[PDB]
Amino acid sequence: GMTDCEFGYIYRLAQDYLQCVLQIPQPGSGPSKTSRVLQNVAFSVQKEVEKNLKSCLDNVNVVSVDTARTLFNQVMEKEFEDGIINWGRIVTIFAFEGILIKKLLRQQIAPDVDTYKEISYFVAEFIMNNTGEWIRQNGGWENGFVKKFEPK
Amino acid sequence: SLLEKLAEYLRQMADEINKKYVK
Repeated sequence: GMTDCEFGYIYRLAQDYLQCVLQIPQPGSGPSKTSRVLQNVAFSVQKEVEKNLKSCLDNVNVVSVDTARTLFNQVMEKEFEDGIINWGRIVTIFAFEGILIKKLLRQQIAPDVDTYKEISYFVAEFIMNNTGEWIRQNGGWENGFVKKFEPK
Repeated sequence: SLLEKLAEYLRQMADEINKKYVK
């Protein structure tokens, strides 16, 4: 629907994906159709980035949620600085938060089981503020993203 | 330098997978 560009829905998508990466999906009714489609395509992107940029990703130490947030904001800002928005770029936002939570799990100085909820929050903040209008104009998650990325 | 390499590769792979043209 059109309200799926609001923060709450995006936050749930970002949290769903981190729980997917961390292998702790919550035993509710299950992730939404949107999330189920997003998890497969974002993970495929994530594993390709971690491979080709392995040596690159070993030069930064995500020791805290603050380092993850500034690193996320910095990298994402430069990715979208040309003003272009598309579903592929939005997918890479989720892929990158998955890269960050994996590094946090290993390197976080004081690990906290709620940390991935803080990551999901500033991920959703970025998506809403920088792509929310574009998402709505292109059908939202249900009528835009899912229609283009769901199985043939 | 690091943050530019990450931003570049993400932008590349983004516009790459973006050609999921369906519906």
